[PDB]
Amino acid sequence: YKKIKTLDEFGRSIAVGKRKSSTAKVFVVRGTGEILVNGRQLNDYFLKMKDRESIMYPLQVIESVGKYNIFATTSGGGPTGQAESIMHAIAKALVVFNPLLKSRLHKAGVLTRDYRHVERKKPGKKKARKMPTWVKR
Amino acid sequence: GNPDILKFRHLKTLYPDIEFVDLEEQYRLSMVEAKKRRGKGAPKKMKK
Amino acid sequence: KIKPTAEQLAQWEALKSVPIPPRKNATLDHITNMIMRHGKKEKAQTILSRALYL
Amino acid sequence: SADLYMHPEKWKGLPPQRILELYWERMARLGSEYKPNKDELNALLTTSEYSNVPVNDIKKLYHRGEQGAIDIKGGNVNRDNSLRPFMFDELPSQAQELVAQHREQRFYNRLAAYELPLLAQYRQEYKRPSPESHPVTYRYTSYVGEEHPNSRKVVLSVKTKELGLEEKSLHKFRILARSRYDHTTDIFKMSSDKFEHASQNARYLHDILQRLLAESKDLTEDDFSDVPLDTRHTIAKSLRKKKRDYEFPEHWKRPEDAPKKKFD
Amino acid sequence: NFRFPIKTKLPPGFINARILRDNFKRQQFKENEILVKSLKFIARNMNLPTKLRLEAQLKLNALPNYMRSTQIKNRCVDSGHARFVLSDFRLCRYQFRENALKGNLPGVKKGIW
Amino acid sequence: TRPYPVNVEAVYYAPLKLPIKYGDLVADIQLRSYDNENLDFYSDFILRTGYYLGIPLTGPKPLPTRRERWTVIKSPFVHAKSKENFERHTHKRLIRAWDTNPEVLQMLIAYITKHSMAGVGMKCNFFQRSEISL
Amino acid sequence: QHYDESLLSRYYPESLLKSIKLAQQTIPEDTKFRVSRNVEFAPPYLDDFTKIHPFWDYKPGMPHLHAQEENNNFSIFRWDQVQQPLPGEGNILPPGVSLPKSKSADVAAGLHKQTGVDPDYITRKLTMKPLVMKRVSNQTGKGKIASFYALVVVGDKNGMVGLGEGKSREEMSKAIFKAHWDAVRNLKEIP
Amino acid sequence: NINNKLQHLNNMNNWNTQIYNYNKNMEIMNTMNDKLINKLLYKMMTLKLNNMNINKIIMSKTINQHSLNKLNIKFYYYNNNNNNNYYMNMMNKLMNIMNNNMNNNLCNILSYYYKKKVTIEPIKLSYIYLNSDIFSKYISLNDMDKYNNGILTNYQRMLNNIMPKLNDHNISMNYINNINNINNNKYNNMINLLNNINNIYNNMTIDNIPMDILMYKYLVGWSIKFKGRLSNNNGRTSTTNLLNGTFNNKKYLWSNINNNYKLNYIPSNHNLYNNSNINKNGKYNIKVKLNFI
RNA sequence: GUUACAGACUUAAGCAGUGGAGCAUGUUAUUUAAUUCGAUAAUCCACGACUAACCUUACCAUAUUUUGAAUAUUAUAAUAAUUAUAAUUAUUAUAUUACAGGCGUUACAUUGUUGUCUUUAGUUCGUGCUGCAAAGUUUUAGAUUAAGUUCAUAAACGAACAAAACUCCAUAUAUAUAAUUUUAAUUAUAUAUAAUUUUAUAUUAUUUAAUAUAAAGAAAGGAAUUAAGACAAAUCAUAAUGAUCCUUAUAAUAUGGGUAAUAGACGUGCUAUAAUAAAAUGAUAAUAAAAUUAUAUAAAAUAUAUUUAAUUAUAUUUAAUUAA
Repeated sequence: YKKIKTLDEFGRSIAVGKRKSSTAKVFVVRGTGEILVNGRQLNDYFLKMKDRESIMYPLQVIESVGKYNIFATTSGGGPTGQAESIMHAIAKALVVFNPLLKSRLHKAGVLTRDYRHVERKKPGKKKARKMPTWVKR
Repeated sequence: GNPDILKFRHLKTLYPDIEFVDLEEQYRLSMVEAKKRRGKGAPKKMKK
Repeated sequence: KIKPTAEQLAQWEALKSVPIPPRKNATLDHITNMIMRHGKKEKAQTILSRALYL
Repeated sequence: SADLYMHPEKWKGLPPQRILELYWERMARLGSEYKPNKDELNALLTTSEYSNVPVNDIKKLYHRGEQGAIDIKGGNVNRDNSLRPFMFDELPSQAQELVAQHREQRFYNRLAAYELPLLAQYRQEYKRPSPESHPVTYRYTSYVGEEHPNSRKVVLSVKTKELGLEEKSLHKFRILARSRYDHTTDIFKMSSDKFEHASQNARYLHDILQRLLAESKDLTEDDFSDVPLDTRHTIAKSLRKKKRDYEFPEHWKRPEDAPKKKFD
Repeated sequence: NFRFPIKTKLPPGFINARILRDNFKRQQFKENEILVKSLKFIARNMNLPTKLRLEAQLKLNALPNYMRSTQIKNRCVDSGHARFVLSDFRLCRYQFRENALKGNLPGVKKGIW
Repeated sequence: TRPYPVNVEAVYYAPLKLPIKYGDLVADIQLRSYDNENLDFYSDFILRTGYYLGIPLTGPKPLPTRRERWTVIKSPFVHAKSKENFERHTHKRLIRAWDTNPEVLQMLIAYITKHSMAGVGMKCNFFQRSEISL
Repeated sequence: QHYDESLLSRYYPESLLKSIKLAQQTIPEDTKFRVSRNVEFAPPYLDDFTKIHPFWDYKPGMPHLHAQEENNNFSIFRWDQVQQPLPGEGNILPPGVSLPKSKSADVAAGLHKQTGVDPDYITRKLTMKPLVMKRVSNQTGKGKIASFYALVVVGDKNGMVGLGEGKSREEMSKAIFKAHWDAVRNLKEIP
Repeated sequence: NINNKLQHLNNMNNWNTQIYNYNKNMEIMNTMNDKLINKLLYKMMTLKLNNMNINKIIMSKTINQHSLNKLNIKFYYYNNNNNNNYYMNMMNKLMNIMNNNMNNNLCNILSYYYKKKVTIEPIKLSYIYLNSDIFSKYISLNDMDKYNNGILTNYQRMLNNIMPKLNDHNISMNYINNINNINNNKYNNMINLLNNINNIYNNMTIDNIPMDILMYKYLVGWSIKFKGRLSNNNGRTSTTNLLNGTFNNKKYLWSNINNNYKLNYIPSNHNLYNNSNINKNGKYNIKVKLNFI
């Protein structure tokens, strides 16, 4: 032989989605579906429509775009990576929400952190795996 | 050029009883002796 | 041992159906990215989009 | 005694254990100022019985010593034994370092059980000067075991209002302080790094602040009220600063949505 | 008399003829640096008359080579090498690797990160 | 059975801290080493030293580490197509001293020194207050 | 649990008691360990360090960092024997090991522990006389590898002979040792 | 569940010179003095007793331990009955020139080099095989001729014949079992209270724990190589390795403890050094590596 | 110009390029007083060099030095001195000798460390056994892995350096710390756990593996480590050392010169040849990580180039910071 996540005093779920290098902290709350990225309007922050679409996707896999107010706060990285981190956080704060439907949430992959990052400069190649010219004759 | 070391040897004005041996110096001396023996030492310096 | 509300269940059932929605369009993407060059994806997507607009 | 070795005569009437190492004290503390004595040798003769070494052999070690030991050996050499087969009980040098760390930890635990509580006592009730009545805070630089030149730097940070200048004088001080005064924080901060000892640098800042106070509290030459306060430095500084002035909307704050307290 | 114009102690540790030359310049410039600064301020302050200034610019040109730091090159204190000389350890592309890998340099090993 | 007279168990227990009545700082202790071990350890003895010294100390706030790096060739001659990177992380720990008195804080610094560790460096900026002219 | 001085005087050292008075004076009634996590500052064991243990604690009168004595009033005269011998009994004997022509002595011992042949016979009543000591070699791809074939006849000049061969790539004598082995192993009575 | 501070080595130990100085440029100067100091100390390992013998005191590389409070430069020393007692000999006198000799001694003059408290602390050893560096040293100095040509069979054998082929697997298993038993005992005592330190882990004291927890101690496998001009008849090289035992700790293979790397390039248990000495044939380098579990 | 496998940027794709131009380079050929020296297939050619005005520097011209950079000896005289100008020791000062020195030659005399086959999976050791022996077996009939990985069978039984694993960065969570003014709590670390993923069904096969499906989780990478041997590969210019060659010159110094010279040739880059692309401009300053700063960074402004202003480049004065 031989912790449970809950809403805050103001009844909202906050999650820190992480990608590239961003720590997109996101306050998701039950009020009618409006967005505020980093203290300004969504179309003003993310100019590329794809980033916006990506952000929406966690709310789009559920039928809850329009249901949840979202207050995102990003830092670090570039715009697409920031948008992706925001999207992720929505999936991490959705952890507190739809408990059973969270199975689908982790499925679509919205709760899978993207290790996809920047490789280091190999101490010999021009960049990482970009070998400089090799001669012969 | 921070000046403040005890160049190996240094050791013979303070600690007197102890008969120390500088190994590298001894080796050099032995080599010199060998050179002298086999005719391959070194011509004298013109004392000009 | 906490439970899923009907509100929640409704959807689990409700959503259960509708497939997970498409995050991308294939033809478009292959093509939008077969135009892209130096990680110049936005300039690339603009192109297809506008052409398709006309 | 500690200096008893210097008196080999006083080594008389000492237990074999005693003179024993005191002989050594002499040999350990007079590398070349060692002076031979009959009483010193007589002490060795008394320690001869115990240790079972002939009075002659010990006297020979007192004189010939190493040569005398070789004479007792009869020229006998130490058959090379250095390379001894694994026999356990040996303390590996790495393991010895681990023991040293353990002993160091014991010493630290000893300090925690003695130098911390026993050496210290009830904390002294601080005076605690009120900042409104006692501003003009001073910052001093010091490095332990380091001669870092920054140690000579002295920093004086005091809010212009804390000094107590009045409107006209308050504005003039800020105009005189210029970059040193940060309007966003309303604090006037300056540093001294021009003299060897920091003490001189501290006096320098005191004089500079006193000078500024005197000039600011006297608009006979110029009130400087017409002069607009320069904040360009703080504007650039604020650009460097990265803060979040946006908070979750209060209308978006919904307590009814938040779950109520759940009793256990 | 002394090989160098002015008598100098010998650099502790590894000694090299090139190191001796550099060390000689270091010792001389260290003391002359104050004079170097004084006279250069002289020559460069327009607020002065041309002659006083010129007299000075000239003396400088006359000042011996050892009275310069541009002439002092960073040289490995252990191997007497003036190429690829990191100044954090005052060593060189090899003695560093060697000392760092051997552990002679405390807190200096390999960037496995 | 023989218990653990406070001081005894105190070592086993976590360092006891104190209150900051007026939130008035006096000095800081940015211990720095290339090794985490002695740092956190020495730090505990400091945090402890203070409790008995009655000097409300804060936590060894872990300030960021410094990743100094240097790449060199790994050969004696030519053969540069292959190279190695070296690094020297400098760890840092902060033990701000809060409400206290102008003298006592000398001991913490003085005593903490007479029993220093190996590889740990201490810097103590003292923040004093007075009038607005002497 | 601050105890009473009398009982404290009955269980701990003496002139180290004032410290315990100052110990109970400051420390409070906190029972929450609230440790800083992996402090690793406190020792793995416990029993109060009131007593200095050799080896485990630093030598009482020895120059070491944290000597806390003075560079003068030390007490380490004579430096021949290890300053701190191991504690407890003394041996680190890995539990399972026993405190530990000569070429022939081993050749025999091994076979004694193995075949059962008596050691004495092999070391005193046999003579190994090498017959062929050549240097064969193999054409490994990793470079022509050499070796040392050796036929060393050992026998008691009474009525027992054995021809043993051998082979090594390191030393010829190493192969001869092996060959003594293969022969003492292959002794055969000669009518 | 945690590597006892005693078990894992300190990263400080990995660095030969242990010192940290906010005045970085200054610290460079500090270390510089250390190595040169090491050389001077080294040269002072020679001995004389009247054209009789030179008892080379073998010394480990200065483990300089600099820490504000004071300096604690330390090195392990090694050398070769009813006589050494009533008269101290060279080695003991060397201890004297270090710290025991009031002011005329070394540590004293040494202070004028580091502006702090210089305390030398040598450590004696009884097995030239205990310290990898020392091992190479003795082999590179005393032996010499005994191998200048071939490796005297018995000399080689004696070299291969030191530790009793300590079974690392068995040693690892016993050590691992001991750690589990100690943890289980503490766990049970804690549970007895979980349902004062006295009961917090009684039966665990300076006896069943302080030494059973020590890991590196048994020279499981040792390899010594004579590389360089060590052939009187062959000008060419003559690298001769003496691989013995194994070079892996099985404790890490199946236990919470995980192998750490000194200077993040060589495992802590693996210690190795080569003492380059010039033979009459030509300079050589004897690399000696010890697994030491 | 061999049957069959497998591996990787090896090839086929695909994208960006080199060869074509100008320039910057390193080199060959050549010149010169010298263009120091070394590498020259793959592993030389932005390579030793992480920076050549002088210095570095090694080279050439011109002058100049001879116990010189030491160590050890032989003597004379100035300097601190434990006492009290009464003994004395060292510093040396002048010299003498063996020498001190050499980037002089030999990497085909060596050390040390690298390169390539090489993330390749191989190479050995003790005992045992077969063959007279070289050798074979271990190091596997058969499957399987990325891997001499792993199972079974097996004259082999174990073991070793490797493989793998631990390791470092990085990722998920959790604890502790930060009085949230060093503020980045979306962080920084110290620690702990975590996965070399697992569970279940259905086809196949043969006692239980693969392919699909779902379901649980965050689950995903990079680095370091490149074995033995061989190429007598590279280094005697990182250092060090043998042997051999010079000591009034192949040793040391100052000034100037050279390494930057150019018919041609090569390699590597840079900048290029314009619209599925280039340039002004964007002050509620769209958005970063890593890194530096007591052999210092150098902010605001202030003056000019210039008329506004901004930008850009210099000059004046140094605020603050010696670093969350």
